[PDB]
Formats: sequence, structure tokens, C-alpha cells
Amino acid sequence: SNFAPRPGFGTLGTKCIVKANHFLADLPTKDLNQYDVTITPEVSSKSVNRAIIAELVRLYKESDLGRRLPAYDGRKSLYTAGELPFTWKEFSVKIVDERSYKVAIKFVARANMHHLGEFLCPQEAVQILDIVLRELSVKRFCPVGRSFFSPDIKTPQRLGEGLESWCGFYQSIRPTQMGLSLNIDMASAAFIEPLPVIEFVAQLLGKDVLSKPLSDSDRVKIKKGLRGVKVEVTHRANVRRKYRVAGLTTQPTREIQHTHLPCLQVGNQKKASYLPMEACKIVEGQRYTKRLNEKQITALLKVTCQRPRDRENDILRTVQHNAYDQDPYAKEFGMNISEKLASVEARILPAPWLKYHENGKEKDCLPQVGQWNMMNKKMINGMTVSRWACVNFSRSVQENVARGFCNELGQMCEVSGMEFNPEPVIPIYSARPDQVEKALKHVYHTSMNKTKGKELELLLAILPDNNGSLYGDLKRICETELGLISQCCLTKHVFKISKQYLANVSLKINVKMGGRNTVLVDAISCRIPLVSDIPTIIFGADVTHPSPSIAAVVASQDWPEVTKYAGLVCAQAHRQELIQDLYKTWQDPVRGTVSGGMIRDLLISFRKATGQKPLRIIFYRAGVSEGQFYQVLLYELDAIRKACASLEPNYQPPVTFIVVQKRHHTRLFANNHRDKNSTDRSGNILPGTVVDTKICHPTEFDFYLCSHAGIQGTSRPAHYHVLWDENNFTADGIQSLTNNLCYTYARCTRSVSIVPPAYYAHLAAFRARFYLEVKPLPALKENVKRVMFYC
RNA sequence: UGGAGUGUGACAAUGGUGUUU
RNA sequence: CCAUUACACUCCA
Ligand SMILES: [Mg+2]
Repeated sequence: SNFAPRPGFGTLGTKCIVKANHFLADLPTKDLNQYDVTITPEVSSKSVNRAIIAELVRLYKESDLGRRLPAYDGRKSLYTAGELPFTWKEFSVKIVDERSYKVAIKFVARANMHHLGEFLCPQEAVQILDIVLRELSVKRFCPVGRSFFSPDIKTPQRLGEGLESWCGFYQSIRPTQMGLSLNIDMASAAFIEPLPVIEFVAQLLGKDVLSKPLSDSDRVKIKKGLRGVKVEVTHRANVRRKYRVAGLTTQPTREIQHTHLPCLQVGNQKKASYLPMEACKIVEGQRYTKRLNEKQITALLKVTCQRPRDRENDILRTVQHNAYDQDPYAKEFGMNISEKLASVEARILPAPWLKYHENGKEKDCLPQVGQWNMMNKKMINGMTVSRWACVNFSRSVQENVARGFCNELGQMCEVSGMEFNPEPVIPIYSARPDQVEKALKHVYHTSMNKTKGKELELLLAILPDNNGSLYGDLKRICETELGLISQCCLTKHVFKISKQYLANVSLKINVKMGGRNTVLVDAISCRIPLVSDIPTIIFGADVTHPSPSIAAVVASQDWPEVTKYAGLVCAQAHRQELIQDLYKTWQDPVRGTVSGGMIRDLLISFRKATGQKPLRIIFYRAGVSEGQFYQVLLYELDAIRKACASLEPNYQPPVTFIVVQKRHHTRLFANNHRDKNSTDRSGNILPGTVVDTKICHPTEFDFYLCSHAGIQGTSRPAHYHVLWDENNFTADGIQSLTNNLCYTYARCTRSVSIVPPAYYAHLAAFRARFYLEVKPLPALKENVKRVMFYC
């Protein structure tokens, strides 16, 4: 059917003002007509075929069009302001490059206007606006994929050795409470720099060529750079042609004082044309597609990761130079936009109190800005360690330094709040990287032959800087068909022992061997709404594409805390959004219809872990497209509703889908960038910033939470589009729960951007690549299934 | 693979390519 | 311009 309508606008925290990149764009007021396109001969050739329509319009603008300028979609559509006098006419025009093309224009149907005004979901107004913007793009700028751009909107910075910056925008048209908002966001991509060939080559090779003899390496570099670059001949001014470059010659010019400069394969191999260098010019249309060295990489990254003030100013400059007003298409079409950034008055939620073990000189810690250290504190649950062995997989690290690091980690784990028994069961012996299977069963079975059945609890395994499938084999045979827990580190970290490194790996180990580390005061004192009254299992999900498209699910496993997330991973058909593996019913001869999947074998785990069935499910889906919400919301919910009625009949708790999307471009900036509204360090809105006002989907329920601190660049807010709910969650309730929950992250001592339930699913679906060998994945041994093996 | 954040295209392969110099 | 069969930077106590 439909989704869950928005219940209201919540109120919490300290209200403030944040400005975003959403330029208001009023829909036009003139009638629009749709005319089909039919061209013979029929070939795709989209760029060339658009020129056919352009020439047709230019030739017949007064004869038949009536001085009105049509809007051309390209592939199969065409739009016009008003109605043209004719209804069907045929004309033939030819591309200037020879086979003439005949085109017929006819009227088929017309969705005139106000198909989204009544909505504020027929996307006809959005589609027409997108078509108009794309026509403007193809008319004025040079498109490269979807983020088209051109210079003179900013001074083109020189990346180096003949490259150019050419910053530009990546717009989209999206319905919003404002009404048909425009979404200018800037993306940068290097382009090739026009220049006289002499100095161009001189700066490309770093030295002048006239004063030095030619060399093989210079020729290789020149041909690699110039393979595919367009060139314009300036030898004859009257005649100019778009001569393509096929390669570099291997013959001197003697076959213009530059005698030693070889010519080029002008045209192609069949047309052997050889001409000197200084009688030509470089065309700027093409884009650099080859590799960029790690000098130009840094030079370009300095531009695309500007501070948010420098980004909002650039975004505001893009439109003020785009000049949508006094533009022929808008004037003849009626489209009008604004030129100032959208202003909203969203509010900053407060950071939640966190409580630690009764020991330590402080049992409480509130995240000051959004990040807090574990100094002077201790974890809630410390899991004791009795048996553990260290295997070294490198030659640089010796028996002294490896054991020293391994003991420093143990001391750090002791001081962080768990027992770590030193003096390993089997001493390190620096196994060879090649005999991986032999070493990894030798270490496991030496204990069984020595300690009499005391299975290893933590097999430490230092590995070299470059994996080379060593990580894959190690942490594949270390959990498949051989149950174990590994905490592999890097050689470049063992020598550089740092307190932060040790105290952040200790946290992972403690949460990795069956325990928990931090918990909110509210969830343990029973004050979080809708989470602490009946048992809530906050799921997660993810689908990663690369070869089966593996997918993961992670659940919750306890009442007072929501910190432990054990989950399952599987494989299905290739490259599809929805996951068909949630509920599977194979046929059993002796039994009936055996029910499996993840949302059965993961609820059974919850029952075994806490003692009682869960009476509220929050499936918290992640990583889905913006247009196929419906199919996911259908299948991923029908699978749950059919699986829950299989373990025990008449049991269906209220689910609450919340799809999370981070791959969007709607930034948020603090209103006053000259005060402490930002984080006063690497400017950005304060960690925690819910924007549900004036930038959302008007008849739906979503928010642009920004719960993560911004270390560098502009923080990209997460878009928790809460699709379907049956808990009657308060709109402030979801915002408070989601901001308050992303502070219980295991590996970190910070607040993640996308929250742990939808972030663990991205790790469990990423680790299974190494396990992979429709083909079934190797079984995960029961030894590590309830214990978080990834985070 | 200590971890968070945000940055980018196959940092790279082979062959082929009409209106002339 | 057609056909073939994935990396860095920043920051942490
Ligand atoms: Mg993911």
C-alpha cells in the first residue's frame, strides 16, 4: 500500500539554525506539450542524434515551430512550451561530419501541469524540470557521466604537468516541503589543459625537449599521455578539422627549428599523416582518464575537501554564475528558482550519559562534543582469558618484539577492565607465510596434545603489511571447519606501539570474545522509550555487490543493553536488492516443511540468549536505492511476517522498517560560521543535528541526522527514511533513539555516522568475501556464531 | 588488517577506429 | 572512440 505518514515535528535539545543546499525552484505557469520522436535510419548514437534535432529546430524554428524553442529529452521524448501550430510534420536533415536522417514529430499524449502540485506521487513535474536542466547542460557545458561542468565558475587550479581543476555541479530535482527544490552540489574532476604543445610537453616531462636528445622513456610517457587526445591543426587557418591522435611516430622530423621532434599518427593508421608539433593546438573538450600521480592526487584532494564555509560559498557561486534567470529556456518555459541557500531551524540533540563499571576513578562519561576517550575508566563487562596463543606470520618482527607487543596489549587489556592471562599456552614461533594450513592446525592441536582439551580462546596472529591472500586464508581457515577467534594486527603497528592503538584494540578484543564494553544510562536504568518496556531486537541488513551477491543480517541479543549484535551471513543470486534468503523452506522426507533463513535462526539465538521471546522487532534495513523502496518493503517484511509464524504459531510482533541511506548529496552548514555554532574545529554542525523541517519528503517520515563528528571536509548526514512502522513511534522518539543509539559502538569510543545496527551489517557482509570459495558459503562453525566475529 | 570521517576512477591490460599530410 | 574477458587522505589518549 503506502508508507507511514509523518506524526509530527519533535522538540528536544538546543534549537539553532542550519543552512543547506536546496535552492527553491517554483514550477512554471505555461502549458507544456509532449511530442514523440521517430528517426530513420534507426541507430542509438545519442550525441550525434541530438545534433539532428538541434539542426531541425534551427532550420524550421520559424517555418513550422513558430519561433518557440522546444525542449529535447534525447532518447525518446520532447517537450514544448505551449502548443506548436502543427500536429504532425516530417523533415529530413543531415549531420555535419554521409547518410541523411529523416525525423517525424507527432503528438501522442500530454500531461500538462500540476501533477506534483496536487501531490504536495506523479513525478511528471520533476521529470520535466530534470529534462530542462539536462538540456541546459548539453547546450552550455560538457557532460561527463552525470556531473557535468565547465570552467570560469572558479579560477582553474593547476594540478600539475598540464592538468586543470574544472570544478562543477551534480544537481538533482527533488520534491520537498519547499516545493520542487533544486539540489546543486559540487563535485570536482580533473580535465586536460589547452596550451601550446612546446611548453605543454616541457611541463609534462618536467624539462625542455629542444636542448636534450630524445629518449625511449620520454617517448613512452608522451605516447601514454597523448593516446586519445584531440588536436586542432593551426598550420592552415582557413581549414580546421578535429584530427584524432592515434599515437607517436618513431622517426625524426627530417622525413620549425625543432629537428628532433617526432610527428604523430594524425588521423589513423590508414591515413598516414605526419606534421610538426608547434603548428597545432590542444582541445579542452576531452577529460583526463589515465592515472594521476600522488602529487596531483593531493593537489586535487585539497580542492574537493574544502572546509564547509568554502564549500557553501562555492555552492552559492555556482548558481549565481549559472544564471537561471534571464536564460532563454527559463524565459520561454516559465521556470524560476532562487539564488540563496535554503534556511532551516533544526535543533541539536543532547549527548547521552554513559555509565561504566563501578570500579575506576569515574563511573560516568558524557560525550562532550561527540567523541570521548576511555581514559580513567573501565568497561562494564570484562571477559577473562585463560588460554591463548600467538602465531607470527612475518620475518621482520622477531620473537622479542612480537612477544613485547603481545604483553603490552595484555597489560592494556588488564588496565581497561578484563583479565588477560600472560604466559601463553604455546609460545610464538614465527611461522612461514606459505605453510598457512600447517601452521594454523599445528598451533591449534599443540594445545590439545598439551593442555588436555582446553581449547584456544584467542589465537593472536601478527601478519605482514601486504596481505597477498594471507589474511583471507588465515581468517578463513581460522573460523571455517576450525572454530577459533583471531586478532590479526599489522607489522607497521607492532613497532609503533601507542597507547591509543592498544586501548582501541583491547576494546575490540573484549567485545570480540563474548562480552560488552559500554552502555547508555537510560537503557540500563529503564528510561529509553519503546525500547525498555518489552524486548526489542534492533536488526540490521546490508547487500554489497562485487559471483554471488552476499548479504548480512545482525540482531540484538539482550534486554537491558543493546550492545551485543550476533548475526548470520549468506549468499544468493547476483546483484539484486532484496534478499530471498530470509525465509527458505527446503523439503525434508522424514520431517515436514523445515523453516530456516536468518530471521528464524537469529530469533532462536535471541531466545536462547535472554530467556524470553522478543515482543517488538525493529528491522533497520540499510543500503537500498531511492526508487525501489516498494519492492524491498514488500519482500523484506513478508519474509519476516512469514518466518515469525513458523517457529511458533500466532506470533507476529510489530516491525518497523527504517531504511538508511548515506550515498546522497544534501549537505548542511551552520548558519553563522564565525561563532561556536560549528564544532569549533573542522567546521560542521554539532554531532547530533536532526533536520526534519523544510528539507524532507513532505508526506513521509524521515530526517537528516548528522550524529557523527566531522574530522575533515563536510559531514554527510545520514538519511533515515523511516518507511514503515507499527509501534506508533513518536517522531521525536525515533530521532532520540537513533541519535542515542549510535553511541553504543563496540570498536569505537565515538559516535558512528550510520548507526551500529545498519553498520555491523556492512561489516558482516564485507567479511564474507574471504569465506566465499548461488554456490553455498562454507558453514560458520558454532564456536563463533553468538560472538561478534567482525566488530 | 585499531578505529571513525570523506575523498576518487577501473592508478591498467590487448586489439581496432571513414572526409588527409 | 568501439570491442575483449578498486585505492588514498585526514584525525584520535
Ligand atoms: Mg554496507
